[PDB]
Amino acid sequence: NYVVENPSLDLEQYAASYSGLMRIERLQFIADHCPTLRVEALKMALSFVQRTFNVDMYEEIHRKLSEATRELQNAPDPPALDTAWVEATRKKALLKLEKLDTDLKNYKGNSIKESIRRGHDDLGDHYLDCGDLSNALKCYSRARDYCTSAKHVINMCLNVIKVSVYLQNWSHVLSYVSKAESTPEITQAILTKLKCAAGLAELAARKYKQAAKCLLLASFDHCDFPELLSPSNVAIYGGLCALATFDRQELQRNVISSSSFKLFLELEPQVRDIIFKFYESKYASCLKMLDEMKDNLLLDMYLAPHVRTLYTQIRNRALIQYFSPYVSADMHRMAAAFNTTVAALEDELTQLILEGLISARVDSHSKILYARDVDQRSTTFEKSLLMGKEFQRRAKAMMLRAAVLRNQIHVK
Amino acid sequence: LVQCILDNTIHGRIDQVNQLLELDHQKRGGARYTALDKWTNQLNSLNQAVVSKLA
Amino acid sequence: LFVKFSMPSVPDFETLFSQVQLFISTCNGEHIRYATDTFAGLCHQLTNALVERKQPLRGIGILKQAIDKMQMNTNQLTSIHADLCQLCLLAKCFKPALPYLDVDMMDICKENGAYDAKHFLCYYYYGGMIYTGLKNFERALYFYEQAITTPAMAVSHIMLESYKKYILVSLILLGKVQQLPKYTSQIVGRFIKPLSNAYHELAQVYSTNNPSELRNLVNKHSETFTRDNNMGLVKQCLSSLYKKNIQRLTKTFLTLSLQDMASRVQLSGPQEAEKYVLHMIEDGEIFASINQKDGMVSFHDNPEKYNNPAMLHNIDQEMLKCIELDERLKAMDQEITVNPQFVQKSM
Amino acid sequence: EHLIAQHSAIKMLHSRVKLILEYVKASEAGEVPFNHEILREAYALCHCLPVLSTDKFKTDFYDQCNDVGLMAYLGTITKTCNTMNQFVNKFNVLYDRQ
Repeated sequence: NYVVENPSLDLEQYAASYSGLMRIERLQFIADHCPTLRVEALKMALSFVQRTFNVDMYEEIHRKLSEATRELQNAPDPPALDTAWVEATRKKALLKLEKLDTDLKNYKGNSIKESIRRGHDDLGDHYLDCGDLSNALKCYSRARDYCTSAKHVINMCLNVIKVSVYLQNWSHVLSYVSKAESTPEITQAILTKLKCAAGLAELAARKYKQAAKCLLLASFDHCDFPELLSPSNVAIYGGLCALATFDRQELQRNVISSSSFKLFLELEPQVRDIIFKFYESKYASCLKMLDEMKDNLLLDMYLAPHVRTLYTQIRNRALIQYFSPYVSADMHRMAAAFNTTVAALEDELTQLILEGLISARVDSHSKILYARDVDQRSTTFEKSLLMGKEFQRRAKAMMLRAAVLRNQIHVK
Repeated sequence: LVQCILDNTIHGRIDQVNQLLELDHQKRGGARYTALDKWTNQLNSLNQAVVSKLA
Repeated sequence: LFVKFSMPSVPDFETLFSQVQLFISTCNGEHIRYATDTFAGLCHQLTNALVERKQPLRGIGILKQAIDKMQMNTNQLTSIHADLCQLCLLAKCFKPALPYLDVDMMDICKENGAYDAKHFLCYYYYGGMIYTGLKNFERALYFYEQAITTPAMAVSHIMLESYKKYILVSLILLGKVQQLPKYTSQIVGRFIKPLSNAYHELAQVYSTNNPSELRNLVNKHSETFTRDNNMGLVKQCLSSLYKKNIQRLTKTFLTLSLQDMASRVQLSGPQEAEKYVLHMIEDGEIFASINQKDGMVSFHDNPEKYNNPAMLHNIDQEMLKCIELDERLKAMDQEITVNPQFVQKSM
Repeated sequence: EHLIAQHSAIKMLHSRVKLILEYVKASEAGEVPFNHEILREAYALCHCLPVLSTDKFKTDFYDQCNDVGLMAYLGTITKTCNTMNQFVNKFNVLYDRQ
């Protein structure tokens, strides 16, 4: 699976780039999946978790930090939660929350749709601050009723998208992205935020071809988008998905035409080199860097399971693209076109031929990969004869069926 | 040569073992037998499915 | 004579058999086709006596004459065929059957209403076993498939064993269980899949493509497949898996060494791989060559360019077959046009 | 009318051949002993009667024959499956319901 042992993560930048519950979940993911660095990740997590009235997840994080500190007290041979925080946090949280509940119930008795919608959004934000997922949803799911303006609908969609990411109800995200896009007549770049929401939601839904297409349409003018995904990861997410799905012509057109992914490639020069090396047929340098970035994003919140399939697809596509211009390519040179061994490439090539889309034959005598260019006519005639034989067999079958049905032959 | 082939500008292939650039001749006049075979297989599977469903 | 066979007063069978032979030799059954029920029962009792005394060699010839006399055309299937194939299977004499089994016979005689579908079910099961014994896996699978698709309101052992043999032949020939058709059958399909789990389990491991794991499963379920009257089919399934792996290597390799071929297919040594390739080339399954000097085996494509008169002659033979099939279809369409209900609806 | 067209073309060719043969037979007995150009050219022209071929021409002829035969087989399959469809449509009517 994942949970590997990799050094060199920059905790300060990754924590500061995100903000909110999005930051909290990522810090929890980093700590749980990266040992030998979990303590500082947990120490930084609990330092930020106590801010903005966390109740249930604080107990889980504090318990994990207490276990982590206890582990450090036995290897080179547990912090107090300061329960006064509970007394302080609960009394403060309740008082303002009831006062906010106080004010909104006045507006329910005053009957103003926008005021009711705005108050419930504040209640939803407060519940999210208080650490109440479903409670925030119901406030948002009853503020959706009292909408009056298109911007109010846009704000309603954004709030539901934000919550459903935490709830992992990505179906609700995609539905509200479609509602927020298709309805209002397809400087304020609002569609860019919606496209970013769809791209990450699709990627979390094990979708790659649409996620890359949506991510490539995201303009860099959005800049600060920390509640869902940092721009640095967006560029990484877009580049990996484009590499696995977009072909060479598809890659070149979309990257250049977007003119925002060029900026995204500037933030992440590593993935930019990958596509350029992918284009110029230097898959040896392309894949060695790929493993270097692998360990880094192997501890990414919504990438770790998906990227393993993405990287496997990248290796398959690179091999297909490499051998495509060659009718007879030496397997030694193809093996030398990566750090892989001769035997390992032969097994990988054999697997690719079994799956398909390489159309090649392996001459293991001299270890030379000869491309298969079978004439269309021979295969056409063979499969036409097979089709005729199958048609004759099915004709005999239906002939027998008609005979037995006309003669009323059946077991009583 | 690799870049030109990957750009579909060269209708040919490369033999790196012998340092050779084998270009397809395109004199076969094909690409019609492929369509005929696709039509044959698709419509014969169609007929088989129709017969199976109707019987 | 039928009355005699229906009574337990059957005398010296030697004189009785001679009288039957004399009757068949001098037979003028211009009207035996009316009393088909009596003759069908006579064959069944004769076959049952042959099985009881375990002398099914002579019954093949007599039953061959019986089918010829009563049937109208060569495309008619009767109940005597089921007993005829049973005698061939018990006597292990498949020579006479193949001439009479290679004829595809779509006219089931009702035997004046006495034709039970058990005879239809038994004929296809026994016929499939005869084809299985003669290594005709394609026709055996076809016969088993036809037996499976018989509509039946009840579950029978003969049907169950026909389904089990269908899986075994499908694994040998196609390497996988062929999906049952959609013109289908009745609760036969519903119950048997819950019934033959082990044969489906064998297919599942066969799909995993691991002879070592497949052999381990065979040993685990050795007694389960022993209720088959045949264990060789499982060994034939293993050999087919070995052959299928070799065939898959041809589609992926142009030249492969014996040592690497043995390692991939998990063989004991290069000599076994050379023998396996040599046997498959003899059977006409592989187009390859072996280089003993370098220990390499060079695979090749199909050398058939379809530019020879042989392919044209085969196409013309298929032309004749399809034309005859279409003529039979038109004759059936005319016969259906003759019926009263269609004319009543049209008028 | 198809075969009759080729039949008439072959009749025209045979008439030309019989005229040439009659001229040769007459020259054998009378006429001009040697018509020069005519006779030499007719000799060279029979030299083209066995147009004669090589492996490539026979291969291409068999290739075209096999292609048209496969197309004919496909057409026969289409006609047969249409007949089967009509038969199945009637068979779903006479006895079967639904």
